Amino acid sequence: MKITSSNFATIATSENFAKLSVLPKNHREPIKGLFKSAVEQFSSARDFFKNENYSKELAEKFNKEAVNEAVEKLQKAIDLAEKQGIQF
Amino acid sequence: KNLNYILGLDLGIASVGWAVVEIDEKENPLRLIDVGVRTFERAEVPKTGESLALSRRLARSARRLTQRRVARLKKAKRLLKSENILLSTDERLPHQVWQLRVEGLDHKLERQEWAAVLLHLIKHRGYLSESKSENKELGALLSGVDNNHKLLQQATYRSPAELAVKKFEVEEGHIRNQQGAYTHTFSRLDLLAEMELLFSRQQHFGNPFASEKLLENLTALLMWQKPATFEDEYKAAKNTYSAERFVWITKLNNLRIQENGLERALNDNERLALMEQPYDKNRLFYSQVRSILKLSDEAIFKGLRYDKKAIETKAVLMEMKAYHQIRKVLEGNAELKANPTLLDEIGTAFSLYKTDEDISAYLAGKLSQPVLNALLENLSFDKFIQLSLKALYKLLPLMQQGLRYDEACREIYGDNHHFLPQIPADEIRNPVVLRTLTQARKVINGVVRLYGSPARIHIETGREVGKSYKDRRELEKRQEENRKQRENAIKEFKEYFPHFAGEPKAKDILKMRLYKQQNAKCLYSGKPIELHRLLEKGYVEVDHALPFSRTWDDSFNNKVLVLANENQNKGNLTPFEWLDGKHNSERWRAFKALVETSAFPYAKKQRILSQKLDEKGFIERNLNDTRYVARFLCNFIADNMHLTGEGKRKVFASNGQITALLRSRWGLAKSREDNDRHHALDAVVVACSTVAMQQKITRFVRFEAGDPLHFPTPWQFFKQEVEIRIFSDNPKLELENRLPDRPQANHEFVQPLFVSRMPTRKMTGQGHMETVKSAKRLNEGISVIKMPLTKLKLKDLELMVNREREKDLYDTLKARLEAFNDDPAKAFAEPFIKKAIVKSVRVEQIQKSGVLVREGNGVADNASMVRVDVFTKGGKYFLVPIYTWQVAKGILPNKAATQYKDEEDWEVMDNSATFKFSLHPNDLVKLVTKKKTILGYFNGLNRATGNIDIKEHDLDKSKGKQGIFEGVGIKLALSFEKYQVDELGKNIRLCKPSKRQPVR
RNA sequence: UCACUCUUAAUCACACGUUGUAGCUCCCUUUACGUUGUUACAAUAAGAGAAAUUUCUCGCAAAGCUCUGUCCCUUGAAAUGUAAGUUUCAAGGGACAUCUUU
Repeated sequence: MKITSSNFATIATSENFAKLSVLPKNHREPIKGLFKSAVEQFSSARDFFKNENYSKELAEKFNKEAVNEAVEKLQKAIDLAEKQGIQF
Repeated sequence: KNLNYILGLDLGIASVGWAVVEIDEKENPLRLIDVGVRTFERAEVPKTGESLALSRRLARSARRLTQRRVARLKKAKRLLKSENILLSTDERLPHQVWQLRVEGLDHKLERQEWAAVLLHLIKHRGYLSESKSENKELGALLSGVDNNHKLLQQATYRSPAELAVKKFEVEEGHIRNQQGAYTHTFSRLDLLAEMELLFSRQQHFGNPFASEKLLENLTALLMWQKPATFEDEYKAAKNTYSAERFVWITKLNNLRIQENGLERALNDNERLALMEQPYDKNRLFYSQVRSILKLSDEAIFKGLRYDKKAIETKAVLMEMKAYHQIRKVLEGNAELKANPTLLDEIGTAFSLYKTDEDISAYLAGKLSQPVLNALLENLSFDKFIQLSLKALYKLLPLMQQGLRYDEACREIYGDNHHFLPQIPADEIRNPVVLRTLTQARKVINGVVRLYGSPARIHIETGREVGKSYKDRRELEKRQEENRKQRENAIKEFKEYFPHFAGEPKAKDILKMRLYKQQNAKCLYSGKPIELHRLLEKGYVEVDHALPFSRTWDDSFNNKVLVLANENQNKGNLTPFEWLDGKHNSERWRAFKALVETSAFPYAKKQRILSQKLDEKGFIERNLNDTRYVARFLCNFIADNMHLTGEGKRKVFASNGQITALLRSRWGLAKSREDNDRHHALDAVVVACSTVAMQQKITRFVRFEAGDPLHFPTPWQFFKQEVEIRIFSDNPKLELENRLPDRPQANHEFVQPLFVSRMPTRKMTGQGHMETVKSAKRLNEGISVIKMPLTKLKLKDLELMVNREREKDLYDTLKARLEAFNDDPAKAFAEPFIKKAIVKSVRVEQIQKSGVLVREGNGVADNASMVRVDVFTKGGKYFLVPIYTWQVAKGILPNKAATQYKDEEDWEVMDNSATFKFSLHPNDLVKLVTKKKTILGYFNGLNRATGNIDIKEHDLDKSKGKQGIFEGVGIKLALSFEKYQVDELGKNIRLCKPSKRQPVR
């Protein structure tokens, strides 16, 4: 699979997160850690604009990295879980 | 077959006593079946009383903060390297950055110096966070930052670096903050302005590496902070019109008004007014709902805090977060008049997508460009609901008419008890109460597994359960107050009756107290009472003013000292009824004047002059524990567990006062030793509080007041049976010998009571001691740390590493402590000037057992062992310690604690040695030696002596050092074996492990 | 009298403290180590997992028994065998974790 800003909210869902339980502890922990971290970073990607200490141009710069960083993590999460054969 | 028994429990912050008492088919106990005690470590810090997870939380915060600092330093280094400022990641950049930053002003710096100051700005960036809200720590930091900001706005300090090199390092001698100081902390905005000023000045001064994009990226780094029944259709966003409307509907239909038991839902006419407040007001509070509706003072909402306005004025029902956020962003920069079907799309656009382009493409059609600007610049939506979009548009029009969730769901879509479930931790904030109830649940499950379903569960909650740390500490304070008061009262009694025969009974002290408080006169008659005649039997008695049969009140407020002359005429009425107060007779008025002129407290005065019986309420208040934990436990046990009892009070939580009364009149009041067994006592008595027993007690009180020779007991010889079954070492022998006339007490279930202690087998813990020493002296086994003068006492003085280098230092510091009587602060509170200023000088300490930390350049003391491996070598016992740092490193030690020698060469647990077993803290061991045998819980290992401490199962004062056998050596012992115990104290038997397990 | 000791802060962050290597500087021991004060940089639990010198998340708590492991117990089935008693598998109930959650 490939993740962009268009499908990130669609793939980072509770059903996919729940179906990571069958994984063994060896690989389950890093995959969930990457996936949960990606969700948290992306869910607050626009939070920068709501602070008086951040300029709009700076907030634009922060928002682009926040989405780019979070998309990268879930791509790693799917890639490693698909390596273990997940019915994503 | 399964028995018919009542289970009594006694709960306290660190213990759970339990009794199993057989009952007949009536509510009448027959004989004691079983009894036991389970202890556990109080679920809070042993001394400070903070949460046990608070240290872990602070450690997580520190680790994360350091990790973020390292990450942003890495990113700054890489960015400088890519922009060619940094030749490579590691160059020895200059160390005078502060003087370089000011030199960077009004001069140009080379590439190395410029990189150094840039990385220094990134590393030390300052505070961001109106003002003056909560804390003194904040207060100090903010005061320092504000003073520095005030100072910076002068011509002499163009930037914080100039302020540091001008104001800081001429009056204090140092740039950085020293000790607990915040006077040198700077604002993030001030340092950002400094960086912008440096870029602007260096640009004009010929610096090539001062790009606009470089400035922007460095601002980004120095300013960044991490922010804090349906079909296939996906769930809806939380910050949408439909979802917020849904939640408001649920809250509006979940409203109940309680007016002295008249708990009712809103009138349907009243609900229309509340329908749309949140659209008009951003955060309607409980003040708004009470003011708009037709309510009054004696009316409050469920979930009450508790009239007091702040409880209700500052409590929000539903916050239209999305609605008013969009309102403010659209008004500050179309109008707020919007159609729901567009608000939902806006919310979904900002919840599913966070980039400008995606949300612009998703909402290109139904949104104008200025609205796009207003929403894009200042909006952020986060979470989602657990209900699909299509479901909401149908469910909302139904619940707006006064429906419920499941009822509307059924209209749209029509289509474990035997044991106690786990404690609902969301209903219990207290970790201590949570652990107490968890252990109670474990005890109940064990008892049910051993005997079956109980007919009833009776509960005795300790006074200190369900309280904060400070509340229990003040309870301890006033407990000692009462202790000194009672011993002083005994002394005063001995003064007033010198010819007494020793220790007074409990009745006599209260007789003297009442004699004092009623001013040597009886209340009812008014006759004068003589102090010298006070102690003969029959002269006076302590009488319940309000009868006990009618009130069940054993409190001090119900006792009056009364001559036996007049109680022969009264019976069991109240003083109003007895003295004909309804007609306002001379008797009642004289008695009322007499009681009101006494030294009684007001509550006692009004309880004596009651005029009202209120039997049902008073008795129910006096007999049952009304606290939160008691009510919750009754509800939880009744609803979630199976009890074979007839009625609706299958669970009984008795008031502690009635339990004390029963324990006193049943003969076993002060039958409690200093061991942990005494808890069981209370369980037994609370297990015997069946309604038939209380009726028997009421009838006996009716006898002794106005109408069995002695106070009822559950059966004959109850006191001694309970005492033997709880405290005897071999209760069978004592029961058969000292109590021959009661063969029923000795049965198949009679076993010696063994107290079961909670296991502690966790392998995770604190890695080492926080104090970090330097590791280059371990080859001789000594600890070199910086020793502050203000902390250095006389002993630390001689253990210095400089008495061999500066005898003048040693001698002068010695006499300084002499002149202050061994007080370090008093001597060196004045700047100590060496023959330079001395604030802390390195010292030496004992260090021969340490963990290597700080990339191998530091050492620390071991914190706590998590396992002890017992081996047999050469026919003798050896003990290998296993700490947490060994577990984390995954190493399996082979060195056993040997005495007079250090771990450099201990006894090696080689192939010649045989692994016996492993021990975790608070594990049961049996040790037989040439002298005696001890069966006790393992309580640590001494690394130096190689000896162990084991805990007596009940902590008797008569055994060991206050209950623990300290310093027991096992090298030459006969047998040292590990055992196992159930939660009920049963099944003490040998356990033989097969293989030595790894640490990970 | 067979009665009694019952008149909230979180999450973001800041700044220290300590250890080590450098630049200054104070003292100072012997036939090069110490080492005061000050600045910089690295580290700031011991560490573990996964994927590429580098990236994530976890890393001192509580509770839980669904998975895994340790131990205790009950029940049944096989091979036995100097006829005593062993060895093995099956499944039921618990206690705890190096297991599972939050």
